[PDB]
Amino acid sequence: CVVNRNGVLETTINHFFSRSGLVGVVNLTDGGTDTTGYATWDIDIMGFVQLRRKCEMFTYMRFNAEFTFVTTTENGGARPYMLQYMYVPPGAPKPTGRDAFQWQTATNPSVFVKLTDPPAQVSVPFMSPASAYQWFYDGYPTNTTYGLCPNNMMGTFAVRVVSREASQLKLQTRVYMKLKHVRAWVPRPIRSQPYLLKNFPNYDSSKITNSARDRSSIKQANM
Amino acid sequence: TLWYQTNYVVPPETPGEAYIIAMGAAQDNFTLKICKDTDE
Amino acid sequence: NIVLAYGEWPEYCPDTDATAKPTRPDVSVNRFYTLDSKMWQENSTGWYWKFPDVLNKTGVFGQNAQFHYLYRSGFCLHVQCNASKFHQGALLVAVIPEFVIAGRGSPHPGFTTTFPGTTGATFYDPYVLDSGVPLSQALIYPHQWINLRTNNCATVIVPYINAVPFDSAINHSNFGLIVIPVSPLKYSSGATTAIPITITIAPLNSEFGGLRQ
Amino acid sequence: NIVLAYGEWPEYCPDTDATAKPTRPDVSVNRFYTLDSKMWQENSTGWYWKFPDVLNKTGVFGQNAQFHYLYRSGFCLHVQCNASKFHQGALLVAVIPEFVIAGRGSPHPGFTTTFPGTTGATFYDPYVLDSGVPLSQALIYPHQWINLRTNNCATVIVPYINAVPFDSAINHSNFGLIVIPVSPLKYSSGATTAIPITITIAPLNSEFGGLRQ
Amino acid sequence: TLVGQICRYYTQWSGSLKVTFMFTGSFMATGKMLVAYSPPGSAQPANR
Repeated sequence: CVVNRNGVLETTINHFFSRSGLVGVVNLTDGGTDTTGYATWDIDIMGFVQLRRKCEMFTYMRFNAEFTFVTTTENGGARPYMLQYMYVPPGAPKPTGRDAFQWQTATNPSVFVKLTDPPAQVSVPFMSPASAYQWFYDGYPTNTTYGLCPNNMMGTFAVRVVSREASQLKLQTRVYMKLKHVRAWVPRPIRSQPYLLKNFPNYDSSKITNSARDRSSIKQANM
Repeated sequence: TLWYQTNYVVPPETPGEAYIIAMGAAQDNFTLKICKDTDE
Repeated sequence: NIVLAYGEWPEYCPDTDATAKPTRPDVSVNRFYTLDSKMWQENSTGWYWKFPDVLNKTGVFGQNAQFHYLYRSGFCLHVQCNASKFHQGALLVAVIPEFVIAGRGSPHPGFTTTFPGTTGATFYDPYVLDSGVPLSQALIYPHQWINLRTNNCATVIVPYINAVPFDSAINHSNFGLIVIPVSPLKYSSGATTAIPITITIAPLNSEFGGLRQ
Repeated sequence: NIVLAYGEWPEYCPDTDATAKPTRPDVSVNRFYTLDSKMWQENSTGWYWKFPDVLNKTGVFGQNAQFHYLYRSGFCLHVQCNASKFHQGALLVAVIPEFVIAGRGSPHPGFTTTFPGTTGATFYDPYVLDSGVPLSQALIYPHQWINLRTNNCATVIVPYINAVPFDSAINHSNFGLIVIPVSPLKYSSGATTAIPITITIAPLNSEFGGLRQ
Repeated sequence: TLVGQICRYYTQWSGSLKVTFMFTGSFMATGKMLVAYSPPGSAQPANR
């Protein structure tokens, strides 16, 4: 039915990673003494198996990232409370409490945006000591030490409500990551086996799932 | 020396033993000095 | 004839910092290193060799890559099997950069499983390349078929592929050389059961920086 | 391709005395004389043919060399064996000038042992060439190997080598053609046991002087 | 050999040599060999 050719602008390596999707959800639950009042989130893209399967088609990747924080309350009614979205660069210590001294360090760039405002958007550059992110490392950093590369660290965010005397909110931050200026160098086949762990390629060899669904005989094309 | 790198591969109905014969001579810069009778 | 990995003809490092300096060794290290011949049978299941792990503790390259903490080199790989006109089968000879052995059973692999040495280890599940990644799509890598009714040799020339222009030759292994029989070996009764597979490695443009002891 | 004995391309006699005179026969005598085919087996041990004894009493050359008391000629020798690709072995085809059969047992050899005729005799001890002289050094002579996995034919072109430019073709035999299997013949069960070895002789520049009867 | 019998005369000798191998198997057979020469200071190798 289709006679013409489609567009080649939509198959490129920058449009395949273009749109921003959900990458992580954290919860604060401020209020009282037994509750913490803060919530950190290590930046990683291998959290959800839909972005993990797309980025493990390649070995070396180089990109920027811009973030957007959609915070609501537990029900939805947002009264104006001032928040703080900090950023701990790799090599700096994470906060230990809602009133610790890591919140006032001037080298951690924080963002002060209320609940009633549009969501706080900010951009993070290429933060690796190498010249490309590696998602497959065949070596040791010197059992559980094989295949770990510390050149993929990007940072945390540590959401916190700015107040004095323990407001009783229960918030929920949703983080949306957009990949910009994407460059991918060497390709590799897409994974067929289901995932077992988050940082390792383990695949549960006791049941090898097949890459093609079965049919009756080899001589019938109807499947 | 003379080492086996890969084992001796034959098709069916072909004998499995063979032989190598070794040869040897001197090059152009080979010279000789003071004469002497041989020891048979 | 030859397969050229990503169309590069590997070269030396251009104008990098922290080197004025690294030694460029002569043909004392760039000779032909012939490893052992692996016997391919009916129930055989594949092999893999890690680079430059197969040339550590071996000759001049072993005495240089163990006493230097920078390393950059490209290789020339020559896999050849000697079969008659009465045997049949096919081999897939590919070069996988950053080839990570997974680990099986729902459990991380040992040291000799991922760094096998000169005697390269054998696959347990060649259908998923022991990494959950199918052999059906493993022709992305620079590959060459060894079909026993057409050819016997396969030559792949691999450059240096890494995000850092100098690493250590002991901790990090850049790529792996798989040889997997896709079609099994069959022969009539009376022929030679095992067919050898010999591999010759010649380093092209090796560099070493910073000497120890 | 061809082995040329001592690099000569044999010619006629230059300006000798007592010939003004000798007849130079045409291609009626310079045709291709094909002798019998000798069957080479597992326990075979070699053969030798004396020249020009093998072409006495045979054709036009027999009627000329028996009725002339001077003789000078050079030959072209073509030894060829017909084997399949399942047989194996090697032959040493050499040309020995003034090849003297010794005699064994601490006892002179007979007439048919040293002058065998067209059916050339077989060796008793090929390791010492039946003359106390080892086969290990018998590659001084103009030789060519017939290895059954490489070639089948061997061509040697021999000039006239003698201290006198004219002798009798009946009493004196100038050289001998040995064919000795250095490596024995082996074959799997079912193949042809005996492999023939055929020899073709073409005289080049024959001369005869002085006619009888 | 010929080079080794004319030097049971001639007390001293010095020069280069060569050693030629040839194989006498069937045309169908296939294999490999390694031909290694050690210098005169060292013994023969114990491994390939």
